[PDB]
Amino acid sequence: METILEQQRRYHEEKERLMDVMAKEMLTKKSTLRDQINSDHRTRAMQDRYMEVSGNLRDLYDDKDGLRKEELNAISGPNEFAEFYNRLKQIKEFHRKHPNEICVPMSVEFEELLKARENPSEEAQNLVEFTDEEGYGRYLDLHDCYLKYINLKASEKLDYITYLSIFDQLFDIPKERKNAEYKRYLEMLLEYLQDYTDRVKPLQDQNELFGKIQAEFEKKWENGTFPGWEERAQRLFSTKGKSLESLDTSLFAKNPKSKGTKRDTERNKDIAFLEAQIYEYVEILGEQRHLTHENVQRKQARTGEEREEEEEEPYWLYKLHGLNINYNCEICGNYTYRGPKAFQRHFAEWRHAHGMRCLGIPNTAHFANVTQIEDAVSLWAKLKLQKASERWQPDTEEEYEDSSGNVVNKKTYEDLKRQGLL
Amino acid sequence: QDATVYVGGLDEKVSEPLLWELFLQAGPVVNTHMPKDRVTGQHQGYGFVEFLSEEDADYAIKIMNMIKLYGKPIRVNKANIFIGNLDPEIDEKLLYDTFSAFGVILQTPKIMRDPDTGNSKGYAFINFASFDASDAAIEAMNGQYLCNRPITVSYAFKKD
Amino acid sequence: SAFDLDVVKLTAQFVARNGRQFLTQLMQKEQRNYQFDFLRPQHSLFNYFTKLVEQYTKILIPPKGLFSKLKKEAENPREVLDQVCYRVEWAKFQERERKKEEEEKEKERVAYAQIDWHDFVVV
Ligand SMILES: [Zn+2]
Repeated sequence: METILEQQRRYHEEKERLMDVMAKEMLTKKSTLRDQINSDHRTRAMQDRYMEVSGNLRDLYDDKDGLRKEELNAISGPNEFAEFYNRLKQIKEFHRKHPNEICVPMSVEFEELLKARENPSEEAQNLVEFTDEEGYGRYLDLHDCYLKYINLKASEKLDYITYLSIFDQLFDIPKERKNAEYKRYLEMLLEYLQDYTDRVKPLQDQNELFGKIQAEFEKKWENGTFPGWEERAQRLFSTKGKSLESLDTSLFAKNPKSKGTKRDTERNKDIAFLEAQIYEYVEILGEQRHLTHENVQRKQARTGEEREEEEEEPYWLYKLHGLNINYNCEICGNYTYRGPKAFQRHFAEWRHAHGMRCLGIPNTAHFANVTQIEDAVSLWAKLKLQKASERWQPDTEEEYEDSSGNVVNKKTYEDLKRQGLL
Repeated sequence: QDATVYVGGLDEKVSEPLLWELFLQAGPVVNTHMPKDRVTGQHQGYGFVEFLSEEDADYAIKIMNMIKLYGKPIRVNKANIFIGNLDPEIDEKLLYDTFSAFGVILQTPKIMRDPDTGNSKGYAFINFASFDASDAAIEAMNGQYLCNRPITVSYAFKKD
Repeated sequence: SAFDLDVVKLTAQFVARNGRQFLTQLMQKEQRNYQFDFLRPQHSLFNYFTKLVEQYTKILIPPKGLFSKLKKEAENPREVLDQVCYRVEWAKFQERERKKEEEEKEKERVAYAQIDWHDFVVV
């Protein structure tokens, strides 16, 4: 197999087709947010497929460095080419043209008029990744988080506006203790906010953003990211102040700070990372949180009907010529025909021939004035028997006397004679 | 329709038994049909020959194609620019290849057909890429010697 | 049409490894009693065979995957998005140039159909 010649060119053609499909998707205008989110998800899937194809093609270079000495040699050539042509010299009886060598990846990376989705992305749906209250990235669902916060706080003195004001803080004082059970709800709220940020922009590099967030949490947040003018340096895990930078560096490797506490850097590192991720998601998606707060205020200020509307978004010839007397035929869909002059003519017309073909019986003068099915099939059996009888069938009707005994056995049919003479 | 062959380009010398006698050497032509006009009461140049087998109709279409019968381009077939008095022996691909020498064609051309026979009406419509190809067709192709039929190219729509 | 496409792909793979324009693995095969009608430029398949030979020559580039590894197209979606935006801008510029050429052709057709063709002067 030509893995360096044919497979690399096929991977390059697939990458060029994916880039052309991405350019055609980016050049087309958008009219709705859900269709734009679906197009962005399809472009992200096509970019992931192109990255996988490039990673598969980039690993096919180990044998190429060994085969380049034999491929670039001018001493070789038409011997192996003539051997491959003799291998390609098989029977050409498969008379079938295949124009889908390059047209099939072009049609797989395209959409239809009824549904604007690609062929690998035909099973993708925007309702399986986002809820109806989010609006495909327009707002964020915070009713379940507010219910969980009200269940954890064990008090009914916190509304949605108070929860939105408590969630709007980034570096202020927290509402509850850092070593309490609110961190288990904050980690779930951060894991939901990370999925909401990854769903609001599928075309952005999530791995590079996660690596940048991890680098900012390790190199900056773990080394005093909030300087002061106890107020000079504050620790997120130990929740205590520091006199200077040397005292904080000496206390960073201390025994209560490493593992000798309940909020040290060994056990409470994941909660601090989740809090940093929640702060980064609140700083990156503050406009979506403000839009969700404005939508919640508009839903609270509205009435019941406004909220329902927001959630819903020659009579003599008649009897002289034969009319008023109707006849029906089962062979013709129980089609009821009018006066006899038309009824007698219908057997020759198209509809009756069609109805008769359904059973497989030809239209002849024998099957006239016959309107029922079973009568037709019985008369067809009769006519078949009659005609088949009255013909001359030489196969069963013939007297051969084979030369096996040559003076006996004249009861041989026309088939046993061939079997004896074979 | 498969066993019958539609003949186009018949003059006044050709008749209904004459086409059956001329098509008798190609195959067993069972019947001949000639639609008469309403204003003149004669044949419009297009007729049909219903044979017994489809192979005889295929041989008549492959043998009597673009023939000069009665001083007319008779041809048998399987039954903004305006071109008139065109020969029925040419197809859409043949007209596209003939129009490709003057200018570039935007798409595949279409030829008008009769509602009864459906082989050839007599006029066709073709669209060019620009007005220069239309002017070259009105200067050169409007009057060129086609296959035994003087065609006439004209503008379909023009604004004064 | 699979056998002819495979023969054209084999000819494009054997002709891309040549060290000269006429000293290839297909010019000597023509004198070796091997019928190959796709080598002549008069056939319509020669335009596809030339594109296949160009793709085989572009598959032998040093950034094509022979002695180097691509990092921008394989490990950066933002570079691919910028390349797609540049391709869309180039397609929009080509469409604008085609519209300008069509407008110039319409202006030339309007000027040619309005000039006086009766003022003839033979010098
Ligand atoms: Zn009936």
